[PDB]
Amino acid sequence: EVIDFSKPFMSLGISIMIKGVFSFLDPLAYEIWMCIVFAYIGVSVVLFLVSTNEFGIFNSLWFSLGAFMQPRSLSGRIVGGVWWFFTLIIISSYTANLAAFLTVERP
Amino acid sequence: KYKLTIVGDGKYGARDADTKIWNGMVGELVYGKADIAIAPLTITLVREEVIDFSKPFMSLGISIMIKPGVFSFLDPLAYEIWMCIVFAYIGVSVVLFLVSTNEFGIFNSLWFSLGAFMQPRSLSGRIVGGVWWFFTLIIISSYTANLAAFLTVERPIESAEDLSKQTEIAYGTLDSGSTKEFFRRSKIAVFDKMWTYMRSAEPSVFVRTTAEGVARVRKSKGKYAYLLESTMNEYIEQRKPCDTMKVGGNLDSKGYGIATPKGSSLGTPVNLAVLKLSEQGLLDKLKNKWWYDKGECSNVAGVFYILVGGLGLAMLVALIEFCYK
Amino acid sequence: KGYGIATPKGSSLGTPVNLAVLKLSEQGLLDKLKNKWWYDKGEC
Ligand SMILES: O=c1[nH]c2cc(C(F)(F)F)c(N3CCOCC3)cc2n(CP(=O)(O)O)c1=O
Repeated sequence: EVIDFSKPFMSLGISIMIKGVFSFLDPLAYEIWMCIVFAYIGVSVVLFLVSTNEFGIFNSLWFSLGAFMQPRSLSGRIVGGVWWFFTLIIISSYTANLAAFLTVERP
Repeated sequence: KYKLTIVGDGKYGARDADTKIWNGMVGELVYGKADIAIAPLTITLVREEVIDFSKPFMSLGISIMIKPGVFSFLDPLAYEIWMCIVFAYIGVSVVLFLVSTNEFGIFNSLWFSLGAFMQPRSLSGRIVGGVWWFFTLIIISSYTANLAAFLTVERPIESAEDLSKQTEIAYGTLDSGSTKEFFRRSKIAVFDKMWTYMRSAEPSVFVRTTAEGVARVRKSKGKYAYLLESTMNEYIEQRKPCDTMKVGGNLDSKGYGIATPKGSSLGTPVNLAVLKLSEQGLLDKLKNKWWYDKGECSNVAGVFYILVGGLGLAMLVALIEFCYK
Repeated sequence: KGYGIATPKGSSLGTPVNLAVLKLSEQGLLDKLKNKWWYDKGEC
């Protein structure tokens, strides 16, 4: 109103300026941590059916200890083997993926 | 009061070199056909000489537009390798089976198969368990290492400099317009190389119309990028099937404005009006109204199924055992 | 928003400077200058 302005020689505006345990939850997806836990209790319950109310509690706590990871009852035997092969793949995937992350490393 | 009228030839404002005649809206202004031009008219030097442009009511520029399988688990470790690791698997459970009447061999074969399903000092079968362990150790290490390279390499077109640094993804502009003429005349480092590429790129990276360009981006599976005005781009992103997006900031700074005949009475008034509208956020509001508001826009699993399958197989072997007993 | 060259109301340099700014931008001279002081002369 008081002076004259030539056409803009530089267009701008208001911007945002910025500067995490969440780098551990990323490698293995939240969805995957969930399913690995569902299948976790999904095996400790299957084993629980292999072996009165308290007798089921002591056993459910024993199969949960057989769950918390580390005779020849073929039934539950292949369960422990397959579950082992399952966790083997997962921990291998986590390790491999985390390495990619530590190589490239690109809110 | 005003009467909205569409320009005859349907052009913006150019100047034929020969006849030296203005066409489109800019033309209808110079020849007294209209009193004012309210449209996406770019504020250019060639036009500012013949007509008057109010302050920009919308700043823009040139932008960039871009667009499971359980078999990713069978790849790391080759099908041939999964086979041999299984042949050697039973190849060890049979060797151990020879270490330890018909049923006694079945119960043992199931025990050595449990010693197989992986985790006294009989030296014979002892070194077998050790060598087999060293064998599986190498394999699982190989699988892990190999799976990492596929994820490391697995780890987008962000800026314009990214289009010049690579060649895998082709890109072009409109065969005719300020967009194309921009790169041609641009003396800037990055934009220079880009033009050099597009100038001799085969097949033609230039399209006839804007619709053709968008179609090329939607049908190239992300192999072709299209350069166009940010304004039109942002709008396209808000149109079905919502398969296009603008990436990075603009390449240059432009702006539309209200055009009024040189030395007009509406000159100053309209100019201030535009400034007033922008400060009241009315301009930003209008854009939001028509652009966004009115807008219309695995691997681990495969190992889970093989697990449940194993559980089911066991639940089957369990039932039969109780039956025989 | 946007910055601009300010000249006293009804000045002689008015129109000339206005066109000059438009000319500089079209020649990419403005973009060049910014790159010179922001990124080129930058430390990062
Ligand atoms: O004053 C001008 N204003 C313009 C405004 C627009 C739009 F963004 F659509 F509003 C466009 N398009 C951009 C996308 O492709 C289709 C049409 C072209 C314009 N042109 C032609 P240029 O010579 O190529 O710049 C002018 O001259």
